[PDB]
Amino acid sequence: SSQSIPTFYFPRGRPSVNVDAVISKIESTFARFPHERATMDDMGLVAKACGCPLYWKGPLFYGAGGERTGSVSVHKFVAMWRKILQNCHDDAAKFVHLLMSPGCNYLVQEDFVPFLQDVVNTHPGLSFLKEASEFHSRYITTVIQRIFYAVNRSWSGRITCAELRRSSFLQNVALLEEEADINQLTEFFSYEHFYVIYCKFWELDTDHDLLIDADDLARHNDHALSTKMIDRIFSGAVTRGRKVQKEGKISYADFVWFLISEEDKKTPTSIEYWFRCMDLDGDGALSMFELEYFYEEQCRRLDSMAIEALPFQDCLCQMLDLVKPRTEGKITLQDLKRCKLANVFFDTFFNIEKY
Amino acid sequence: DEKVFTKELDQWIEQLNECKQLSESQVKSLCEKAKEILTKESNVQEVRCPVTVCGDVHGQFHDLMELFRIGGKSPDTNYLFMGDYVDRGYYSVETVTLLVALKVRYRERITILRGNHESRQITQVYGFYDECLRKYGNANVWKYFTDLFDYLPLTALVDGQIFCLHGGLSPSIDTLDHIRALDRLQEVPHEGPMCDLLWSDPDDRGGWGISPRGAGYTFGQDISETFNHANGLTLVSRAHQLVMEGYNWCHDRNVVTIFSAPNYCYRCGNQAAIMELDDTLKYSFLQFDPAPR
Amino acid sequence: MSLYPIAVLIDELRNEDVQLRLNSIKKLSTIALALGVERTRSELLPFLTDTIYDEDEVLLALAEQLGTFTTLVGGPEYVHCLLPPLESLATVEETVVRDKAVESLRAISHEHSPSDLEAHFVPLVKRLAGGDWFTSRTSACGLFSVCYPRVSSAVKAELRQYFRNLCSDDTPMVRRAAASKLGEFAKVLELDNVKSEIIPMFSNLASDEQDSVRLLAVEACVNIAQLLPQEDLEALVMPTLRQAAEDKSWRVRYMVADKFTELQKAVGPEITKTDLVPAFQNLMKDCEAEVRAAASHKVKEFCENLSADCRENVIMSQILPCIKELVSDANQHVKSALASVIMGLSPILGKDNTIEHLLPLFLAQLKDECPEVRLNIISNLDCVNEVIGIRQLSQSLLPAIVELAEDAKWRVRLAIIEYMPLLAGQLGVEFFDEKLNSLCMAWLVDHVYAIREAATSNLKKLVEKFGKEWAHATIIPKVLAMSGDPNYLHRMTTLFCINVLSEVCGQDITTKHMLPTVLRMAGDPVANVRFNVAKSLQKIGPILDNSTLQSEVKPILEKLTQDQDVDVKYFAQEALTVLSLA
Ligand SMILES: [Ca+2]
Ligand SMILES: [Ca+2]
Ligand SMILES: [Mn+2]
Ligand SMILES: [Mn+2]
Repeated sequence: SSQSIPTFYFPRGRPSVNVDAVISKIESTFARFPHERATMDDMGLVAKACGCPLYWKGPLFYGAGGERTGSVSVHKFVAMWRKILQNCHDDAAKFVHLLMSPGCNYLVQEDFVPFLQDVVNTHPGLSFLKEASEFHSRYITTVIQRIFYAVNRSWSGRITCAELRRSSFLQNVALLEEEADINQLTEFFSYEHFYVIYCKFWELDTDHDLLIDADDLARHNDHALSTKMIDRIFSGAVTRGRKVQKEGKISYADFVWFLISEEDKKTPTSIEYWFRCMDLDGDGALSMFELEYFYEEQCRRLDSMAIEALPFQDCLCQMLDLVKPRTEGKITLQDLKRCKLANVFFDTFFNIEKY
Repeated sequence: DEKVFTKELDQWIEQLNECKQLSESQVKSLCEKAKEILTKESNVQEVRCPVTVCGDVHGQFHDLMELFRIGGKSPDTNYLFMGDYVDRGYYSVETVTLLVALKVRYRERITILRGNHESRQITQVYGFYDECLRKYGNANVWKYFTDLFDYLPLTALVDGQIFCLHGGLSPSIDTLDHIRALDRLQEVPHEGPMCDLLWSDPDDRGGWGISPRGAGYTFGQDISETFNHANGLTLVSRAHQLVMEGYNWCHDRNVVTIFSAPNYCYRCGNQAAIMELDDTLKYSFLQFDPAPR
Repeated sequence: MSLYPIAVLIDELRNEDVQLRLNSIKKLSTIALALGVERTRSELLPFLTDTIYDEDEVLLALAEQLGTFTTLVGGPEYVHCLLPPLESLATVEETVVRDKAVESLRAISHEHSPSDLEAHFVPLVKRLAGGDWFTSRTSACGLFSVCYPRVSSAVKAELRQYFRNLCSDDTPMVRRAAASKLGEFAKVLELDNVKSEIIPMFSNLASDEQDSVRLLAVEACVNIAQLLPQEDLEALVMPTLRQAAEDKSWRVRYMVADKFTELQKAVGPEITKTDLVPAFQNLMKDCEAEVRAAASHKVKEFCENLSADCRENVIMSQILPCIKELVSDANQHVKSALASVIMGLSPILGKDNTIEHLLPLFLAQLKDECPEVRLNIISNLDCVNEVIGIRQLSQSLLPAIVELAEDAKWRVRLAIIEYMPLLAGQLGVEFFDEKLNSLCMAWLVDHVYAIREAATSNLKKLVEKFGKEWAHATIIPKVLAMSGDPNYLHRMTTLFCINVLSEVCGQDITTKHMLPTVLRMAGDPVANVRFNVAKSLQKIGPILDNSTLQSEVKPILEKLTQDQDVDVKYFAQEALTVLSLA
């Protein structure tokens, strides 16, 4: 059984690759440069010799401490890429081990900043953004949120090799060189998406404190969302620690998550987000009590608007038809995901934009 | 050989009865077989009594189950459905694929006719397209059913005497032979006799008149009677219009409207009904409320 | 142990097909056993710890398996290596797996030595209790009770501190989670800590702004009562229970009515006498119907538990007045709730007061205009049935049964039908035959098939109570006559009736007195009946003798296989082949 079941657990991984051929290509490339020291301008060529997509150039330069003096030496560059190659047998592992804080083995929001700083300074479609500025910094925050929204499906603050492997993120890093219109990469890096998100935030945050409150958020989309839903964003259901509940204030970062969830509610993250908000007691089911608590306010608003509001009991029957819950009289998160109509369910209980 | 498919088909029916869709290519196979049967039926389908007549179901699958608890299980009781299987409800898929499964299993025990909603153009807006999409990654299932819908017969004639019809009468048609001469194998036109059959309504007005719904005509008692006497019919049986009582007689019982979807779209508050025609073609109605959840 | 398919199972753990992963998870116990303790630690758990499944069924299964693993990792000394996977599971987005994760952790705790709890299990709970997401602090709550007993004084104190923070958390979901676990945590504390530490926590939670949190205080009120000496109750618990009773939120008043019996049992007949009974009256005349209904449902259980010395008198002077009111009550759920348990009070009062005070109430609820009320009475006379004659009441029950049996809503009809066999048993065959047979016969031709269907299966139920001779005597002649109904729906019912009856009626009666009818119906002009004749011969063939099958049955089937109609041909073929006459 030592034989018949060979070892299936690998701390690191498995694979094959010629590490010396690559050290060599790096070496000849670095020999083109004054004092065999690569400058940030030179790192396209070095990224390519490493066998990496162009836009790993920032992380690579950073990884070898090149940002310290404005240039890195061939011996130091080789030393660390060597260690990567020896220990990281796939793209996702390599990228983590480049950006990560030592010991960690996971990526945190700030770890992505040197990467994104380079995308902004370098990519054709973001030339107008180069300047150190407000829109410069805010685009960076936004994209990081979008990375985490899609990749970090556990909601821990920590993007993991596994999660990275499972996402499409590194394919978008790849596509950056091929696509000069950044808007084409709609999944994380789109500027036009970020422009919408930021202008939506900017118009509410009138004191420009970069912090927004229940009153401010209530003004979004002409108070399209219900008040009971709004006060729920500040409850602890979708933000970390004690701060938000204490101060009744969310950051821009948090508003990005809110807004992306409002934009599209079919999404597995969005469904988790809104479910968290609706499960008032946290028991993992949406009891009829919890539903009626929201629907009563939809009703008064439909009334204000002189519309016949479908009575709760007739509504509950429609909702239970729409989501096809696995166990009778208990709406769970899983049921909501299976049904494909989560968004109509959610809108029915806390949104009035139709019309 | 045939027995293998007979039991394959029995399980499809068992499964659908648990509100569980068949797969994209099970659906594709069911539809090729149904075309083959339907292409043989005439535009005016000879149907023999006894038989239970029903109208609009519009995807309310749990209420269709309720209908069978009232009228009995197919094939034990014979059925005639007058269309509008699809759109509006959440289970238009499960709903149609059952009824056509039944048709394929029991040629002679069930008749299905075309409603205005078994149309490419209407299903694209009133929900059946989007449902198909949600439920099967692409548009083929919808394409398989809407091709099938073209083969559904327009009218039925129960025992040379009762005329079954989704919509109503047409000023382009005076006789049943006028109807049998039509070419049904096409999408429903925006105007014409085929359109009228599946879109017209009865009226308190006299003679013809334009439909308030954008297609087909309206018609009054005078029209009903002329047409019935001309064709030797006791009665015109039809669907299409919500009636609050489930069924509704008019034109001095030359016309009855049967609507079989209770509490239509969870709002309208009506009852549903079906009409039983016994062994000697005598009528009888059963009204029902929606199934509890 | 052929190792290869095991090694496949291990491989399949990371397959795209959910049901293969599921199957391998479910077999983790086999995998670990085949690769032996050593490697299940060093490879299996880490491998397993590293996987994501966006799938409930699988994550559950995983957490279930892990709870049972302590042998398969080499026993007590090694259990602490099951904590890392159960932590992440105690963290996941889905409550169901988070619950199951902690269920497993609790089972596992009993195998940790004391030292192992202090060293590993406790650090785990602290991490959870300090967690960033409420989700995680929620799970922490379930874990204090199960480690607290066997650790040191100095560590007990920390668990008390960490629990106290959880109760004070700035996020209600966590306070609700602590509230739900307060009682169970108290059961393991020392009494002087229950007094100085638990009671205050109990108190604040009881007056928390969220009723979600407050309504869990009544269950806590129970557990604290059972933990305390009755001489300390009034002082520490009752002010809080009394707050709960006239609490602003109906959902928390509902909880106390709903838990009234366990309170009583817990609180001691003394205080029950003085404090509960009055509280119980206000619940019965509560402004909110759901709370009146909840209390109405507890009338029996509560009355039957008072100490026999005050029992009879307080029922009569204090409870029954409130019952009188609740029979006339505007709400139907309230009435019918009472109706399902009202009559179970006659044992407790003796036939004396039962006739004077209760019998008028049973009767009013028989003629109530709401069916759920009548049905609840009709289906719960078993208790008084013996204490008084059922023969007394028969004169009253009949009017009411006849109404229900012929009601215009078929689900009402369906309901009385489902109760018929019991009623027939309680009133005896003589009364059944005199008065109720006509009703059961009627149903077989009811306009709704669901009712015909229920009625035909009701017949089988009756034959079992009353035997096959009664069936041939009173039932079969009328069942068979229906084969001349001009309506085919009704003719099929004859065949459906014969289908069930042959199960209970035995070969003689089936052969002589039902089969002739089936065979004759093969000439029916409507195909639906013909093909059901074939189906019916298939269904009853087994009770017949090979003589009959050969001589009478086979010719008929063979004739139906050459019938004009496609379905009679098909089902006649099927009757032949499953009866081995082909
Ligand atoms: Ca601000
Ligand atoms: Ca809940
Ligand atoms: Mn319609
Ligand atoms: Mn229509």
